[PDB]
Amino acid sequence: IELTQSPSSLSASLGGKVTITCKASQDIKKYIGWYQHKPGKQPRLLIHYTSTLLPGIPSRFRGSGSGRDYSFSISNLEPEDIATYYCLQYYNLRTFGGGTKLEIKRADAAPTVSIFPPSSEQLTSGGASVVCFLNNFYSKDINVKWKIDGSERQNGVLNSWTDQDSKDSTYSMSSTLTLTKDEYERHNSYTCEATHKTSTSPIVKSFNRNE
Amino acid sequence: VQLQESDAELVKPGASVKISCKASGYTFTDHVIHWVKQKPEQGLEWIGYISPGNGDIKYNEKFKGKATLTADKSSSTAYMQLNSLTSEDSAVYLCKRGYYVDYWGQGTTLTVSSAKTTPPSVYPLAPSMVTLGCLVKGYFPEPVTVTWNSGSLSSGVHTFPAVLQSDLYTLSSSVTVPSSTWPSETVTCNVAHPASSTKVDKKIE
Ligand SMILES: CCCC[C@H](NC(=O)CCC(=O)O)P(=O)(O)Oc1ccccc1
Ligand SMILES: [Zn+2]
Ligand SMILES: [Zn+2]
Ligand SMILES: [Zn+2]
Repeated sequence: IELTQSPSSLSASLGGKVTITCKASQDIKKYIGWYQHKPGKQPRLLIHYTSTLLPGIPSRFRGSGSGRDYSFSISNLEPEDIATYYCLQYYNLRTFGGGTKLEIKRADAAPTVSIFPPSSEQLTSGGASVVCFLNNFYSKDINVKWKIDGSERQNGVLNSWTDQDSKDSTYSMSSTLTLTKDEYERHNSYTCEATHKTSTSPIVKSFNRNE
Repeated sequence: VQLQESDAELVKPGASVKISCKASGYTFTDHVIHWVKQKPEQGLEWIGYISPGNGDIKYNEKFKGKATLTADKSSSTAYMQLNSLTSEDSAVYLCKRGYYVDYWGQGTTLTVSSAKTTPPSVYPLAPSMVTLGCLVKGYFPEPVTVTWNSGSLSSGVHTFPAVLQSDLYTLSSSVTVPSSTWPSETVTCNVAHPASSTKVDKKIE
């Protein structure tokens, strides 16, 4: 038994609705369940036997279906509902769906940028990394332009976003530029530029070495 | 009710591994233990289950011959053996107690690679409200866990998903405290890399 889940990922408004579908390969006779998987926590059962809600789970979570075709809904979205959701047939053995990674929209938020020099411990090595955190922003989309002495540096960068904040709907993002200790010392000015929808001109953070 | 899963593992291609799932807190033979395959990125995949007592084992057809489930009633511990390891078997493995609170194990990150273990080099990242950081650079394999002030700072913390570049992992973590508290008071990040048995603290000065 195969289970086909759609959508793979979704972005829905705060106080809005979402519908996830699962399509079994055979009649699974309403023996389907729906789980909520929050990062580094419980896969938490929400709904079993298609529609039966597990205890304490709000009225706004619902489940439907029969045969091979099943649905799950959540209306009146709250930030706390940021999770990847799975269906699970337990009619004959067990099979999960592919998951639906859910995001909940929010009011656009400008990032707090912070540039950090290489540590004197890192300069014991032949490498020197400049780090830049662009914290608690919404609209996941963001360009981090590095500038060394006013010139754009594209190679040698490492970006990573956090998963969406479960409490306040923002993302955080970390960009690390690594250079050799000697290439780092050939320059002065280090800039972490941030292109986001909330500003028409980049939120920029710098430091000067020979200062 | 406890489901203490075994430690994080690194193993060469072609070899085998055994993951344990030590149950405690309830009667072992009252429930089955399922093993699930976790992601990366997305997706949980059911491998199979075992009955303590009964001995009945059910498998996913994909995992028959790949995985071997055992249970030891005398020690209340379910095992999974995984064989002829390839990199597709690199994943997090979760055991679960059959649910008819629902209890799962914590996870076991299995990595299948020819690479060796490198502990991370933890670098302090110093500059109303101030932001500090730690760069956990160049380690292998996953995972790493970062705390700040031994779990006392949390809400201003943002730890970043590791990114593999040139066969090594690097993640960073930032904490944002009021300027009022640093440097007058100490801020230290604690980074653990289980696969190299290192616990490293770095005071941000
Ligand atoms: C979804 C509700 C049924 C859960 C199952 N419980 C039963 O089937 C008990 C009898 C019942 O009333 O149908 P279980 O937790 O074993 O499945 C798994 C296996 C792997 C991962 C997650 C759940
Ligand atoms: Zn140069
Ligand atoms: Zn019980
Ligand atoms: Zn049986």
